Amino acid sequence: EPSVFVRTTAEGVARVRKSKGKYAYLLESTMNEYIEQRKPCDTMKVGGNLDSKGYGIATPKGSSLGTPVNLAVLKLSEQGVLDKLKNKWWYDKGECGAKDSGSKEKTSALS
Amino acid sequence: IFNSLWFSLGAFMQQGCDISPRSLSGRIVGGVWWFFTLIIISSYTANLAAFLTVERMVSPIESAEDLSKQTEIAYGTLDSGSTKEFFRRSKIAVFDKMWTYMRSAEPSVFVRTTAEGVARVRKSKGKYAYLLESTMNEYIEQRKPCDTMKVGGNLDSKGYGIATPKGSSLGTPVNLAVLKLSEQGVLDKLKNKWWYDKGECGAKDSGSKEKTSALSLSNVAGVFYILVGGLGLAMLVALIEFCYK
Amino acid sequence: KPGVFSFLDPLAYEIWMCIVFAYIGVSVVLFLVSIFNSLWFSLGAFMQQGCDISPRSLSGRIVGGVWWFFTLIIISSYTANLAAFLTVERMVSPIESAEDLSKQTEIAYGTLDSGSTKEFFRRSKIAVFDKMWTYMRSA
Amino acid sequence: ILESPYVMMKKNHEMLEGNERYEGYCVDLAAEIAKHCGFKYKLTIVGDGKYGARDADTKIWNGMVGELVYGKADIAIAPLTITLVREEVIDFSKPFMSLGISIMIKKPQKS
Amino acid sequence: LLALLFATTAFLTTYWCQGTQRVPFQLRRFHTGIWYSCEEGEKCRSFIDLAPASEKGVLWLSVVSEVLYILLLVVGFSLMCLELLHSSDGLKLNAFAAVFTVLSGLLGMVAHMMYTQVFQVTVSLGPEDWRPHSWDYGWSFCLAWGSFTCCMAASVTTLNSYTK
Ligand SMILES: O=c1[nH]c2cc(C(F)(F)F)c(N3CCOCC3)cc2n(CP(=O)(O)O)c1=O
Ligand SMILES: O=c1[nH]c2cc(C(F)(F)F)c(N3CCOCC3)cc2n(CP(=O)(O)O)c1=O
Repeated sequence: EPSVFVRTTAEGVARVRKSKGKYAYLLESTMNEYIEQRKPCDTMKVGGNLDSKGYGIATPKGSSLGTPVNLAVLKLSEQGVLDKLKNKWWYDKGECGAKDSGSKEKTSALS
Repeated sequence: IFNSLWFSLGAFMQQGCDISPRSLSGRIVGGVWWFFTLIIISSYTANLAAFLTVERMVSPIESAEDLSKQTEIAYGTLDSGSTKEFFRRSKIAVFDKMWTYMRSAEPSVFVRTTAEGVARVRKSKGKYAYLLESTMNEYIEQRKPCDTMKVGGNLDSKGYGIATPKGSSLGTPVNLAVLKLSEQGVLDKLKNKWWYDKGECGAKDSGSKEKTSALSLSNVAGVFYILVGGLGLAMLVALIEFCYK
Repeated sequence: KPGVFSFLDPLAYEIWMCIVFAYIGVSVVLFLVSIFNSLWFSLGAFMQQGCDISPRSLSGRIVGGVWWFFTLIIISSYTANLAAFLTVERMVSPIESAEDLSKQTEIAYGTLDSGSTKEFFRRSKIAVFDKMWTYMRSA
Repeated sequence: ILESPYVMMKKNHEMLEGNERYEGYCVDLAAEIAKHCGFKYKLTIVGDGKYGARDADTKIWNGMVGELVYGKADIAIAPLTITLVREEVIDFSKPFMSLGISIMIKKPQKS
Repeated sequence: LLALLFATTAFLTTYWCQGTQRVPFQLRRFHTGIWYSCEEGEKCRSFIDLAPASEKGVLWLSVVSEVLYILLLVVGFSLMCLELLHSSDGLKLNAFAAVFTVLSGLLGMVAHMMYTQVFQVTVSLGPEDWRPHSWDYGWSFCLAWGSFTCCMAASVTTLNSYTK
């Protein structure tokens, strides 16, 4: 009290930014990977993920299309075709760099 | 200009000066630099008190990019397997840079068994890293001495699955079984069991056990060099005064 | 509580030897200006009490300040270490609940090898009691 | 396959018999499938200790794959990486365990 | 003289520390010297220049600093025996003779401090199978500490003759 449950995800992004760190927010890991790369880049993902969830390509039940798709996805994941596009649409399309997280300077002595 | 230089060193921290230009601007502004330099040692002791107390061990690296960009800490995989095959196959350049390193790694960082790769990290005192599967890394980190640890996110998504032969009707109720048990956290309760409850450590129970003590001799001993280096200065300024004699 | 040895706690025993065995090195260096007169002025340069005899600006003045520069770091480290003791010492809070025994693993805790008490943690489905029974089965 | 903490023998495995000589993550998981699907199970250990690889010349799957492809075993409740070359020979279920290559380093205690 | 006698007694240290591995394995007794590790079944080995790879590089400079400590103690007598050559400019040599004896122990204390820095780091290794619940230093190494003040008490009286 008051309700930490927010109406939209974009409201939950800014409410972390508005409450100056004293409001955290829980959302899905891959979307958290994307919003962390978009400017102002003042939000970040911490810790490992709470549970294993998986997005999958969906065909209707009994359709013969799904098994070549099942051979397709397990091939493209094996070749890193997903990972190259994951580098694209999260980091290369991101408004901040991958090594901008590498400039968060650490425990250094006496500012 | 050389007489009162020592009295600026006599105004450096302590040792109240004998020559005092009593009350003019050299007395006041000579106190101003004196006022300034006492702040510097005051913040020194406060920050030094914080470092001796909290004792957080900063992990050196996070990612495989960090192991690629440096060459100080070695890193290896098993001498055979899909993991060695993965870097041999991965056409991402960061993984290819590591595989450029591991092919040129002399002596061979590839170890024969996983248990050899565990102790070789422990034997080389941190300067040999090792790459293995995440869930097995979750288990060995919980087993005593618990001196190894997993750092960074996992390099790729891999999944162990329950396997039935092709065309068997058993697999679809198993497909309904696993997606039910994962939804209820039945796997996660057993994952808590066979990794943490069967683990020889609690990683935060061992994280709740870190309380250290008195300063070693090791911080002082590097400061002996500026002592003895000043002791070599004691004769050289004296021996030229014998040439002034 | 101890005594005389508590005075010696933050600074280690070999360092008590080396703080004096480096202090005696200052002695004839103060007499290299030309040995018992200026020994007190090395003790007068030990922490405080600015010295009356000053070999104004030669190497005995500068290097006499160098040992003086060095020894002011120490006592600061002595003050920093002794505060690091007491801050740890006051933060040791005694156990006042079973939640405290569950959240730590330093002090072991047991029940009888048979009985309803061992059965209770085996039966209690409150997770704090189950965490203790997770510990006692793995004890 | 006998793997910690997935399938391990009991410390009194000579004292015990049947499937109760075993313990581990996949052992309790094999009970949970028998809870869901309702069947008696027989925990068996593969002889060669392989996860199942196909020969280059004779093209023979060994290991646990060779016990499923060549009809020897009925089901493999075991840690097995879902690969494309193993997808075409046997029906995998959905992945119960998202995982990957991780970086095992020594924890630091250095000074 | 007395500074020189207990300096080489550190060179002839046959027990640097006790060694206790009385673990209920069984009861064990070690007596490691400054270089040569004896033990007690009655047996004595070397066990010099142990691991790893930069503590050995300390031990390169450590032995050199052991040599330079003993050589400068010889310089003190050789000029004071030139004093007895003139007792049977003079003040120039005896003032120079006290320089090298003072510069002996300043090198030598660091040589005694690097080998304690050797000893403290290697016990933090827990030496390969000989980690003691001792660490009782010396006993002649404590007597080697008195060699430094006997280099200092030798110097305060020969600069006292230098003033006149
Ligand atoms: O399909 C595969 N499934 C595997 C499953 C496991 C385990 F998790 F134990 F079940 C392991 N191990 C990791 C722990 O130490 C023992 C061996 C290796 C596997 N490998 C070998 P890779 O070729 O080096 O990846 C496969 O190929
Ligand atoms: O009804 C029961 N009443 C009990 C009463 C007592 C006593 F306190 F002595 F009265 C004790 N003890 C606790 C102190 O040590 C001596 C034995 C045990 C009891 N038990 C056994 P539980 O199964 O361990 O609870 C019962 O069952």
